[PDB]
Amino acid sequence: ETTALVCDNGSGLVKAGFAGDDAPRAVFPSIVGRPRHQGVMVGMGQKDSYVGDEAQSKRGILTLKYPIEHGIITNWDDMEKIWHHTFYNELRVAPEEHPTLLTEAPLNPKANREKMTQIMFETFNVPAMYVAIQAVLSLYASGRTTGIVLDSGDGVTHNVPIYEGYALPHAIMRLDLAGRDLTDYLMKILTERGYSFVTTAEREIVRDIKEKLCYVALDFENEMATAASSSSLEKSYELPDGQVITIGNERFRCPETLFQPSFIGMESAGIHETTYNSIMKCDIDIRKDLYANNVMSGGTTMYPGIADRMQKEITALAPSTMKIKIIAPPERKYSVWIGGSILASLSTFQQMWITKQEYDEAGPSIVHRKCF
Amino acid sequence: ETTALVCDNGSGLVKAGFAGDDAPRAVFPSIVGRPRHQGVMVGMGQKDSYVGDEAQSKRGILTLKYPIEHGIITNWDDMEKIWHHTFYNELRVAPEEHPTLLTEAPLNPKANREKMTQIMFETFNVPAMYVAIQAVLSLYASGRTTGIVLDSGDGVTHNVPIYEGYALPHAIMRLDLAGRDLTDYLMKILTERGYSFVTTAEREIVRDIKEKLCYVALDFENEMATAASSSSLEKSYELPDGQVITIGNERFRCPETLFQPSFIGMESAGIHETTYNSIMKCDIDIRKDLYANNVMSGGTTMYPGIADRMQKEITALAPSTMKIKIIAPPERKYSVWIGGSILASLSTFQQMWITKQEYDEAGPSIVHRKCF
Amino acid sequence: PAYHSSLMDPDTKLIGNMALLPIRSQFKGPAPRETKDTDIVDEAIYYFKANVFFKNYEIKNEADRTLIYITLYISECLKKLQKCNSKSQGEKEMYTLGITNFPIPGEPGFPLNAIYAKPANKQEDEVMRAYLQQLRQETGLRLCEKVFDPQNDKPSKWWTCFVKRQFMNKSLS
Amino acid sequence: WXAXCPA
Amino acid sequence: WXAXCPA
Amino acid sequence: WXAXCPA
Ligand SMILES: Nc1ncnc2c1ncn2[C@@H]1O[C@H](COP(=O)(O)OP(=O)(O)O)[C@@H](O)[C@H]1O
Ligand SMILES: Nc1ncnc2c1ncn2[C@@H]1O[C@H](COP(=O)(O)OP(=O)(O)O)[C@@H](O)[C@H]1O
Ligand SMILES: [Mg+2]
Ligand SMILES: [Mg+2]
Repeated sequence: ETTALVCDNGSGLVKAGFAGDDAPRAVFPSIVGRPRHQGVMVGMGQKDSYVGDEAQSKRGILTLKYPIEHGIITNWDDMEKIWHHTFYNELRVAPEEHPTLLTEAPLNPKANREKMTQIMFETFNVPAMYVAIQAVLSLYASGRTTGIVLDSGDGVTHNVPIYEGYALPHAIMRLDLAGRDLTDYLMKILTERGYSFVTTAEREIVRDIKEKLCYVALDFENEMATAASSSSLEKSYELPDGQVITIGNERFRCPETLFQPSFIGMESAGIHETTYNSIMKCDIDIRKDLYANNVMSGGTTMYPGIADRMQKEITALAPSTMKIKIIAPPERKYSVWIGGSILASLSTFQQMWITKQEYDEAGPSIVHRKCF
Repeated sequence: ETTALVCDNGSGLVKAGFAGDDAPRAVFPSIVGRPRHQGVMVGMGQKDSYVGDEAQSKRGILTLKYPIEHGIITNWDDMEKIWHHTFYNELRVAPEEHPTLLTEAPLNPKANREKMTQIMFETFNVPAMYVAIQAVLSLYASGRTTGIVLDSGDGVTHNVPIYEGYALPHAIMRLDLAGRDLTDYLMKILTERGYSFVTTAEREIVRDIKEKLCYVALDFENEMATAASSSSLEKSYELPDGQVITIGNERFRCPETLFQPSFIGMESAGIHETTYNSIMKCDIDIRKDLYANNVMSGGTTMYPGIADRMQKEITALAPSTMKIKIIAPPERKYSVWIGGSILASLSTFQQMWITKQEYDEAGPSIVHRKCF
Repeated sequence: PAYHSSLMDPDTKLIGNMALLPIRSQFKGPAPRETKDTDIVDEAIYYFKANVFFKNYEIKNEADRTLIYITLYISECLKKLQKCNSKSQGEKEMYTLGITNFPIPGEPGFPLNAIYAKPANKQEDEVMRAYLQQLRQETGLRLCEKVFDPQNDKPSKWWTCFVKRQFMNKSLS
Repeated sequence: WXAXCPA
Repeated sequence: WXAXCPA
Repeated sequence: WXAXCPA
């Protein structure tokens, strides 16, 4: 009992490591694949189930399925399998030796929290654990006490206004739009270009393509016009088979779905509009502080130029009499994990944990009252 | 034991300082705020209760409540907290080292005086103290012995006719109308314009707006007619969020409530009528002296043109055969504190104090008998 | 003054000025374990009911400084614990009070700082930090077991009446 | 107050 | 509304 | 989810 482990069950990726380290010791995607063919050879009876980078490597003969969908778990067996894999094969640390820290998106059903706590306390018999929010850990990592969080993850995008020493639970907005919808739209448009991708392996391929050759556009109409003069924007990507795909307007089209949800058909508003509404719902005095500090985190906000576009949109919407600043740290991908590690390292938090004795005597409902 | 401290528990503000100084050393509003939200962050266990300029700064997440209402204390815990704060954090002077001077409005319940004396003698064990009236201290500050006081404070407005070496306790009139009612009426009218303000933070905002952009009108009907030609009277104010509010007739409407209490629905008379009645109830000979000297004090009488309007109204009501003069010192805000300091500095007053031997002997029924 | 310290053999070590007298505690720190229940904290609690009344204290031995510091911290502990509701709540408050950052001797914010010494080297700084943290935690654990009673589950008036009787007229705050 | 006005 | 609340 | 959205 010297340190604790912080695990972030990201909608598309899993981050884990020791409390104190500045970088995670295990970064693998949440994939639980199973064989799709029959199998003929006799000299292998291997691993009916597959998880982790192994699944990514041999994805061509497997039906990859994401255990977590838009922040809510759908298959508990897959999640338990991934937990076991991360704890034993990668970390090689017994659950009893150290406690575990878990994080989840806001406005999630209580059933998920109760089931997760029960499974953690019963199966792995962890000495203690806790449940927190990714945005607050982002604040802790950023070393700030006031601001607004843009936690645009792979499965969920949400904001949580905060003030010195307190939060505003009544001004929390959660948007289902996230990286998965962007990937689906990218596949749909790549179909309109002439390239077809359906199965999950090509889903991973398109995910990589978006990760490597996508960016946001300051002006949509101007970019479209310059695309009409398509002689300096098209770029080529090399597929595993060697085929070359040329991508033009699709580079700056899919990211615009974040600011224009109507493309997918969702009757909602963009991230800028939702943040403006959330800040407006707050008290007048704290609006200045919230404007002066705007923290963003998540893997969906690494597109170059996103910060500039958000700043321009907010300044256009907000009155043109003050200053709006956007802070874009270059390590926002692991901000949640860093915040969790720092929070665990805090001396005052050594007593806020939830132990087996109190959990057993009280019941699963205790976590509900533990910091909401 | 070299000096004494004078504290004025104003209905909306607190003034304190050493006996001898010409300016107060501590000027903060009477606010005792408590958090209204839940609180999530762990690196803060801070100050469940808030008081003073701190409360003003972070008023956006607190339920501000004024401990004193219309001159009478409603919550004793808040008053004791503010007393402790002023004595320790700001003044940094122990109660035992020096005595304390307290002031209160006239015609106040004896229960408040007895409770205040008991708390002061028991909790802080002050060596000695005294209770006085703000109007008499105003006379002392003005360096005059005859006149009529218009002590229109934030919570109470009252008058006390005086003559050379004696007072007239039977001609004292106290009016509940004060700055708070004016602020409420200002909020109500600002609603009729199109701007809404409900919570206490916007109450402070409207208080500042009135403090900065309000004035009295010599003629109500003429000002209304000129407002009909609204091209030179409207003024703009900048809110913290940057929004701009245009104020027209409201600038000279709310102050008129003092001369026309019927606006709020109170079946009473204006300050001019009450002063005329008070002076008439006095003896005939002293009426000339009272007319020749009219001292006014308090934070509600700083509106430009108030003195001229009062002079015009009194001359119209009074016979047009003598001269009526209005004296409006430019430092009437702290006149009470200056008078208290001067009274404490008086050599003859060094024996009028009330000591602890006194209280060691009987419930503070002694405040009244003496010390009045 | 008259009721000064006791139980200080010459073999006892020191940290700059203070006496690193062992304290028995289930917690961890740079201190050893003494089988006998007697220790600095027990004597401090035993004599606190009378040390407050007196208005002087001659530091006959170095343990007098430890007694002064422990009583001074106990004053704040009692002040903060007067508003307690449950034994668990009182223990929580005492624990969060122990894990804090109070004025270390030799630095500003510390009363009677003249009597105490000013550490110079780096290691002694954290040695004193850990020693004082252990003392605070032990004091908190010791108060919670007698301040409360089996009945009424509230701080006894007898033990919180001394809240206003600040030692040497002043406290850490 | 107790009767008349609030305080 | 214009200030305070939306409407 | 059970109602609204899939999860
Ligand atoms: N280099 C990248 N460029 C663009 N998007 C990326 C990049 N890396 C990850 N992403 C996107 O961010 C998502 C993962 O970020 P992450 O924060 O780990 O999601 P989560 O919050 O559930 O942990 C992926 O779905 C991916 O679409
Ligand atoms: N600069 C100002 N202009 C107009 N009114 C003011 C100004 N400053 C304060 N006031 C008003 O006077 C009140 C405070 O004056 P004050 O005399 O300290 O009240 P009190 O008599 O209880 O001490 C405030 O409530 C405010 O409405
Ligand atoms: Mg995540
Ligand atoms: Mg006053």
